[PDB]
Amino acid sequence: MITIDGSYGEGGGQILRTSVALSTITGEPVRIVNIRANRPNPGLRPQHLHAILALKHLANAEVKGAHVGSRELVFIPKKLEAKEISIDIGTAGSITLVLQALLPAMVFAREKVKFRITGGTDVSWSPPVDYLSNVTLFALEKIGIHGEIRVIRRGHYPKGGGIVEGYVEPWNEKRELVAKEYSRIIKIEGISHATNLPSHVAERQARAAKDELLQLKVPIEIRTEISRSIGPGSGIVVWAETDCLRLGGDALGKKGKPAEIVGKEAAQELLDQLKPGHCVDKFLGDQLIPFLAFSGGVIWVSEITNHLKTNIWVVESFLGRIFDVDGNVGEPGKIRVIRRV
Repeated sequence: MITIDGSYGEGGGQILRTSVALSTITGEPVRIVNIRANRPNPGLRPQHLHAILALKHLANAEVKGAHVGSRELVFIPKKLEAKEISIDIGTAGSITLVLQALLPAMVFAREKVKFRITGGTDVSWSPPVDYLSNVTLFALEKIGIHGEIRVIRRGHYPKGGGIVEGYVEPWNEKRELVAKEYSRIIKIEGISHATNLPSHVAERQARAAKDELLQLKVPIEIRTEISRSIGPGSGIVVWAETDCLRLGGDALGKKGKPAEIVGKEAAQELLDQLKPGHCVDKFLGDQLIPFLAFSGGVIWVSEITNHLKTNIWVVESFLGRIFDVDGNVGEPGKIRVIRRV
């Protein structure tokens, strides 16, 4: 069967998540070894098990080695069938990382797939959920995918308490994405949230981000959201709407980090993403990879990330050579789908 080396490259959870997703899509069983080698705490942790179990449910799969601390996993899918998914990730485990994996699988079911996921909506080392709703879905629509991703309640580190609900439709009509350079920025929009914290936190984040983006000379509208959950947290995402795709930048609130810095950092990230003039930002760059194998097309990315390289590695391990890549990790890049499947 297809065997994936979990120590390849960046060697973390990404290779694990994408591999099971591809197994689920292709129907080909997969063995993953050396799980999370490049980490202080190697092996399967509870967060990874929730993702694995969700996909197992979707694919009626047999699974072996799916235990906390395990370094090796075998996943044998059966037919993919639209089921209602409920996932309670522990504490502030990232909803968006689970969702990034689930999305490409779910759109290959024959009927609408609804989901509810609890955990962290806005945690470090992953995209904020508002990025998925407003940037990722916007891009997926271009290739024929339709869905919703809604924040019912925010969850931050460490307490969690987040609730996300949504659905995707079956990907029946696939079309290619051709997204090289953008021509112009049309407008900036964003969402600045504060949870169990004073409303001035959301305001000051939004104001600082806006100030930092005035230089682009386009309208800027950053909505504020003040909400309730089981712990304090804040964050902001801003996105540039271009003639092609949206590019995004984000930052998370942190105890002892003033709200102005958080807002400025999100703006600076967006500015960094926009700099090369390429259509696809660094986050969307990895997220698109599993879909592009099936839609076809070409994307130019502001920055090639390890996750993008990891995703290509996995998809090609399942499907043969698919992608031509021009550029090194950390540089702007060009990704062409040579052969659509």
